[PDB]
Amino acid sequence: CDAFVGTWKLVSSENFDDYMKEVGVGFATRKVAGMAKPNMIISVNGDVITIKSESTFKNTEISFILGQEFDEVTADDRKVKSTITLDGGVLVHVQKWDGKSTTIKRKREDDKLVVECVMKGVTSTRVYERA
Repeated sequence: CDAFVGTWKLVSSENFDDYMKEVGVGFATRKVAGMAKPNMIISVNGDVITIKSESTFKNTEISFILGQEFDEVTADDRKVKSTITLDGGVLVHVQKWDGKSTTIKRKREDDKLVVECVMKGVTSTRVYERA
């Protein structure tokens, strides 16, 4: 996961409002969350990977071991069960709650970190560059 390690800044966001709609995020949270230009800080210490997001909307931090389910309270306040695995270089993060599931994929592409958020038929692409 060393290629992911670093401080990253959001530079573009496509279809994020529609992704959040599909997830079930309410109007006011969608509007405020949609404006944010977060920094994502990724670090590794042994088997533990930490992903921190710092933004004007709200700060989050998750630490996890690959393949091992954990509790996550998301920025939009869902209480989800999360599992993150590595699939041929891509971090695959599945969140489950209320009989629903969404998948967030994080991958390195050129000098960018590309985040693909999928909820049923709706995909949002968020691109980060090194801070």
